[PDB]
Amino acid sequence: AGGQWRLQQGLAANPSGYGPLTELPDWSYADGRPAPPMKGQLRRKAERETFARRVVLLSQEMDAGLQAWQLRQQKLQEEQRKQENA
Amino acid sequence: SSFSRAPQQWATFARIWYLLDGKMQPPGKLAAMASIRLQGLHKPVYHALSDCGDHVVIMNTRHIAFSGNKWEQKVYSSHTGYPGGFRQVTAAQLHLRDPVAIVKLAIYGMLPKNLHRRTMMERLHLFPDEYIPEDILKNLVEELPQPRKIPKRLDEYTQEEIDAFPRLWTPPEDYRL
Amino acid sequence: TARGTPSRFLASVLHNGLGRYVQQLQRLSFSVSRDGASSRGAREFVEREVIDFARRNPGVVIYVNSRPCCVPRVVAEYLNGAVREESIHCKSVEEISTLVQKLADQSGLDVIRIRKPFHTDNPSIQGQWHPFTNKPTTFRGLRPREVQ
Amino acid sequence: KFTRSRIPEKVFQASPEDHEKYGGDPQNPHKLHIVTRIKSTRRRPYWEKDIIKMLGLEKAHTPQVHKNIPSVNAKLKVVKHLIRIKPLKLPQGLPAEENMSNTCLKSTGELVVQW
Amino acid sequence: GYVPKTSLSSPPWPEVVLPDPVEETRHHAEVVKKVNEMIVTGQYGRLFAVVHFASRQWKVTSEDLILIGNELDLACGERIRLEKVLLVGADNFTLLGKPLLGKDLVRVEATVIEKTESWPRIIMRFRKRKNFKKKRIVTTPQTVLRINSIEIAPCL
Amino acid sequence: RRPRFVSLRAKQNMIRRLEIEAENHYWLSMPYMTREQERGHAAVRRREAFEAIKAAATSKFPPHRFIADQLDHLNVTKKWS
Amino acid sequence: RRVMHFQRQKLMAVTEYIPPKPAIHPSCLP
RNA sequence: AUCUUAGUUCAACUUUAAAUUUGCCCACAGAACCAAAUCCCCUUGUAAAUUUAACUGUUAGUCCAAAGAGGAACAGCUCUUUGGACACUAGGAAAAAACCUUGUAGAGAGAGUAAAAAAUGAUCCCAAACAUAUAACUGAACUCCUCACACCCAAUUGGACCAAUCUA
RNA sequence: UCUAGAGUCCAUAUCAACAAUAGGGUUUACUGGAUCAGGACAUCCCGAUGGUGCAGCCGCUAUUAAAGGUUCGUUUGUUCAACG
RNA sequence: AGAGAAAUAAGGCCUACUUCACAAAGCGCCUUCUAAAUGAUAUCAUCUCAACUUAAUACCCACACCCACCCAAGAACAGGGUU
Ligand SMILES: [Mg+2]
Ligand SMILES: [Mg+2]
Ligand SMILES: [Mg+2]
Ligand SMILES: [Zn+2]
Repeated sequence: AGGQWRLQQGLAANPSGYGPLTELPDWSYADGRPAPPMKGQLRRKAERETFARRVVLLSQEMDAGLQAWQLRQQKLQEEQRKQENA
Repeated sequence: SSFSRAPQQWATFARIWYLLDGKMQPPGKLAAMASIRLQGLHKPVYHALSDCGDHVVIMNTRHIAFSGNKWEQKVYSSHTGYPGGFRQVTAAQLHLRDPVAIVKLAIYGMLPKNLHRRTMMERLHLFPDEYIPEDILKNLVEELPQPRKIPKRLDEYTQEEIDAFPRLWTPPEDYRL
Repeated sequence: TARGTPSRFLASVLHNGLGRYVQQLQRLSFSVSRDGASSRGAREFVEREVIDFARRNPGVVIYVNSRPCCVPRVVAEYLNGAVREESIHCKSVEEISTLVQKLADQSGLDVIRIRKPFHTDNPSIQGQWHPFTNKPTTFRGLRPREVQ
Repeated sequence: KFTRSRIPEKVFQASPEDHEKYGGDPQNPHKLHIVTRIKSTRRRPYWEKDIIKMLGLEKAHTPQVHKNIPSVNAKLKVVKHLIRIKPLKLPQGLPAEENMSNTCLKSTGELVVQW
Repeated sequence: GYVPKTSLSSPPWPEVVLPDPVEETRHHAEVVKKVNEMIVTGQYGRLFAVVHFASRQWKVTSEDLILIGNELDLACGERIRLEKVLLVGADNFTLLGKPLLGKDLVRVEATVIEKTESWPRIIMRFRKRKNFKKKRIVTTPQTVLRINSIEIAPCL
Repeated sequence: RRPRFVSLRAKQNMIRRLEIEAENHYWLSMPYMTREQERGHAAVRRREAFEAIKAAATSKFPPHRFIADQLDHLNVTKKWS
Repeated sequence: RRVMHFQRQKLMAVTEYIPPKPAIHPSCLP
């Protein structure tokens, strides 16, 4: 039990976390063709996929918010110049 | 190793007689080692219900050494059952009275508190002095190391290791030493 | 409960997968009443599922008869002599197909507590442990505190 | 009585000694927080049970991502003692519409593609 | 620096200094070659492997059985190969992965001999004085894998 | 009796938690935006999500009923002949 | 001199003053 | 509130069905002259909240942290308030409702952790021991792992099944 | 525990005032006796020791000691008290 | 340091007295085992949480029966004797 050491070396604290043990296919057929993947692997792919989609969505929203703020600063700081003529 | 069935089974679960000296050893350390060996907690094949306990033979039990002032403070207590029969006796007294009892009580305390305890204590042999019966000498197999290293006094330091150590200070010469 | 139940050790019939796998179920008897209401799922199974099962398992002799007259049942016989009855009265065709496959997919041993989940006949390769492994030896084989 | 705690802002002021002690930087801060729960909501006031139920931190460790904007920090400053916050690191950039199903989050907090 | 010998100057453990790596690498290569030449000539007997499977680490050897508590969607008697070998050993040598052994170095074959449902298990909850009593019966399924061969190859 | 004797293991556990929360303090003294910059950037998503909740809540209604399901119940007397 | 809740006890123990070790021991050096 | 405090009715809380759209958290602004915090909302994280139809059930609980009033600032004392726990699971402090850790439930002969060890008067003392071999390890029904999932609260309320008998 | 006040001189041979530090209770107004007794010591006696202002047995205090012992009667019964 | 005498407590007995009478008893009888010396830390000194030296036996104790009778043994069972 070396969770401290494993996290000090960029590994999962729990050897049953992410690693060759948990996600490589536990078996193949005798001939060589691979096996229908295991349920746990499917569920972890789905959850990691959802995590990535959420990451990209939140980052996009924050960047778009920054751009919207830039636009508003432009159209309020410069449209006051239209009142500086005539 | 290709042994037949019955010989293999006998070889794996057999009992081994461990000697263990006790000269200038504290009762507790001998007790710890004896507890481990009697219980069977030195066998990779251990289990509680397999009766893998071994034999232990502690000699020189008269010569143990108690840390500190325990001789004058550690009080063993007993009660006969009859009124007024509550006897409290120090370690020095109980050592003179029965030179084996201190180590026996240590090992009795450490062992587990179940029915097996008595059986394990039937495999503890404690002999006060160097003498051991022949029928028990002819059974020993190993000789567990003493757990305390007997510090050695000036009487057994050779002049080599006495003059090897430096002389840390200078006396005056007028002084009478 | 465990204490209140028999037990056995993990085993196979005739070292089944060692040389060649053999299918233990060898006979399967269906009794299906032609009229009873409880024999409806059984009638569906015989009408549209038993031929395919017979084709997929040619080592099993499947008999079906129509003389319980009120209650169906399936009696599975195995190579090792064991018999095993199962009720199919008042069950669906899905349930009967699942059950019959389950019968054809197991060895006829008793369904009781398997004490060990791993059975090995050669558990040791380097020699099973005995108190003299990992223990030294001394000159002339002397016991401690000897003289000669 | 026992009351909500208003943490003075003085504590949330990274010093020149803190900055080189954790892998951060005053300028160019980090987009997303990865947050995990390392303590029970039980035995704590309801105004922390609700916050945790709102940040999606109901389950145990099970990391979850949130924006690094003050509207969420105000919530994390109430539950800062039942969570570990680390900054998500993207040393390969946001994934594309390809590589969404082949991502992975390492214990150091870096999101990467194809393990 | 110098300190005269006492009971605490040095600690009570020995100063174990490791061999110089330059020679140690040669020694390791030599012993690796020795083990390899043992493998090539068939200088071994029965083998055993530490195979990782459903979630468990089974210590197995040829002709033995294993019981997995989860159905494995395999017909009766379909040979399969068990990847994830953590350790494979013979009488004189044994190979340790970090943490797995390559797909080429070790080949473990198994077969599905029986699929069935375990013996009925009881789940009963009870609490005193609250009229709380409930009983459930569960039969988790399971399958018996026979292990047919542990073969090794001289790829070191 | 009533007083206790706080061990060393407990001190180390408490210091572990104190360090974790000090790191938490650090990772909260630098926000990506400010109060005013963020304002509104999530309005569209929030509105659409609540509209999804509304459309879910306002769709409750009994399920359909088919003649086939009713007439299938006559199968409970199907016989061979 | 009443007893403290246990968690207050741990807090008092962890926050206990630790003094700065002197560079040298005065006995064997001024 | 009650010829009422051994009970009832109303409210508050709970449950079901149904309709609709905002509910909670929340910065800045704002609330008097004579310390903790509280109230109120834009955003933000969320998915809940209000309304309608229809019933029962609970109600003046114990302990712990805190601020007060009464009895010392005590009598393990009566009472008010903010919070937690209990009356629900599990692991710890010796036994342990009330302290610390932990919740959503099944199988595993897998794994990582949480809390968690003492310092220097009256029957019969009460674990046994240990000064110095490198700090890590141990430790749950928490979490991960392979498979399966409706399958751990009282009063109450909703739902799915059903033993045996009679009749068509 | 400070002795500070005394004691024919002098705090320590005795009380030792207030206070402080300790162990222990205070319920009413606007349950004994016989029988058998188990136990603690904070000791009444017996035992051992220190000082004494006992110049000595005994006295006085102080330390230690729980193996043993710790009476019979008149009057009366919140259970005690008085008396031989 | 001894010697007598008495009581009590425990244990036991019945020769005498006493109540009684093949015996059981007491009111009777018997037995009971903290002051020194040397001396350092602190060279004198100092009794030393300095080293160091001084101030209970007795009792029980036979592997192998038991029908009958007797008994100072006894509730039954056990125990002693039957030459
Ligand atoms: Mg508002
Ligand atoms: Mg869970
Ligand atoms: Mg008489
Ligand atoms: Zn010095």
